[PDB]
Amino acid sequence: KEVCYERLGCFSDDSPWSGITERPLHILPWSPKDVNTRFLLYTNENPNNFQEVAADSSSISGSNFKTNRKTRFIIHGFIDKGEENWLANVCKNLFKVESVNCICVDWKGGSRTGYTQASQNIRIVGAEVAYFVEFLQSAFGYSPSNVHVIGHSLGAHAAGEAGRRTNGTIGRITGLDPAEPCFQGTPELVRLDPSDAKFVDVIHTDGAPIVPNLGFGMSQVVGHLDFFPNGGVEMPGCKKNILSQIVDIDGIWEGTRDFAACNHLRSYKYYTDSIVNPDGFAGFPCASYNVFTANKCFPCPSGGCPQMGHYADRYPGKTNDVGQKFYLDTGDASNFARWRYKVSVTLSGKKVTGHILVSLFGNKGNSKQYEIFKGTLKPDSTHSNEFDSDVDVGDLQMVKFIWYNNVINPTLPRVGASKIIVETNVGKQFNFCSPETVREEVLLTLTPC
Amino acid sequence: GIIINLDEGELCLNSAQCKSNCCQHDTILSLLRCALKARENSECSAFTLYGVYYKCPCERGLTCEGDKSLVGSITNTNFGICHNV
Repeated sequence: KEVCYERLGCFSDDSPWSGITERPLHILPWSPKDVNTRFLLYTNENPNNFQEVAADSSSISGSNFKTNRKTRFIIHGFIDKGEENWLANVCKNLFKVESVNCICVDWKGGSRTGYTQASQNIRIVGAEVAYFVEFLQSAFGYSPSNVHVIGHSLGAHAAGEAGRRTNGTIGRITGLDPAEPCFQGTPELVRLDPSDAKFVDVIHTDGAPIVPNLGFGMSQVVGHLDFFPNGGVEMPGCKKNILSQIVDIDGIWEGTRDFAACNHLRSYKYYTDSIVNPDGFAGFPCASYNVFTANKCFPCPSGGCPQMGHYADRYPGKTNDVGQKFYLDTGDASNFARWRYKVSVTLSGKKVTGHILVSLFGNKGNSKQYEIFKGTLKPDSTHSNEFDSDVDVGDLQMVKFIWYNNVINPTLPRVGASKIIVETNVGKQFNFCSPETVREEVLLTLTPC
Repeated sequence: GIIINLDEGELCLNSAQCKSNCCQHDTILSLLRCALKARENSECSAFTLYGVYYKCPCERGLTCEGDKSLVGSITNTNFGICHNV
């Protein structure tokens, strides 16, 4: 039918909301006291124990909420076992680098149900956030431009609603892996899309298809920037879920079935690491992760790479188009960051078969040995490779060259490297030269020329 | 049979098993798995006999100069830092 609620207004049942093929079943949104959006507030001044605020002055007024610093709300969606704390941890890192009103949005009550109910109840958490956002603005004159909504799985689409209702005056929505079922290819109204804020940037990570493959994340581009880490579908570190042409989404969602949620949880783990690593995730404009891995988009263009996650607001062309894809590789854990380097090597010495490896040394550290080529090491031939250094070395000072093969080498041959050029991802080229050659498994230091 | 080629992180039982023969486990009680070899200037373990290290041996052509000390030391813990030569 239609249904109206105190404060939030009325929630229709029409197509697109319901009826259309992706979301056929007519369900309407549980009511606001049933959804039960709580806003738990964390700030620099109360970092680790929240204080519950709400859209009225007798709540905001004594609290650490401050109108002279930004507010960014973290809306959950799928919460894995153990993962309850994740919304807080995003706050804890914001505090390591900024003064912020970090409001985590809770709506466990609306989310613990069938998926389709929750897809629907997303609408209430959407108007809830828009209500608080419009509130600070009338109550206190606080522009929406200071507001940032971060939402994961369904939450993404909650933030998408919130922004929609604030009529895209919200500074930024960040979708961290917008759930797919009931939203992909569904119209903009029903889902997160570039118009829900002044800037929307999304991190796809589990973009496989949900059926047959349990690809919980959307794959469709929905932001002005869509970063696809590790090619937006399998993440290093993450076990893959086994196939099924009949997937129980409600079962996945309540937790009756099994689910390697890893690929979907990774977008907020990347976002969290991003806060404290501000060059560590640079997204290269490729046109696919395959072109990208085939070393063809490198370095960043003229006016940067965008940082995936937290720092993407700083990329100067972020709203020049919608749906701009960017690729990058991350770690498989811990500090997720990575810095990519292209190094070319020109061979000097004998023709041999072997592996050439290079290793960089710079003002702030040194990489390990990354293989550049395998097979016939022909003198005066060049070879190139792009690799993901788990270490930013700083500006390079020297490089080292080394080769080997698994055959006893009778001649005791000697290969070395005439010049070795390192191109940073920003694109600075550093040159290194040597007249020496060296024996198998000896480290030939090159130095600037 | 013999097991060969296990990747970074796979559980292992001696270093031969690992593509970068270093089957590591910090702590005596831990479940030993293939680790990467040490970079230049990080900590290392000297080359052992027991095929499972606490700290990996160094990557190619670095020496891990620490203290290959007496028995005791060498019957378990000799560490060092990979240095070039």
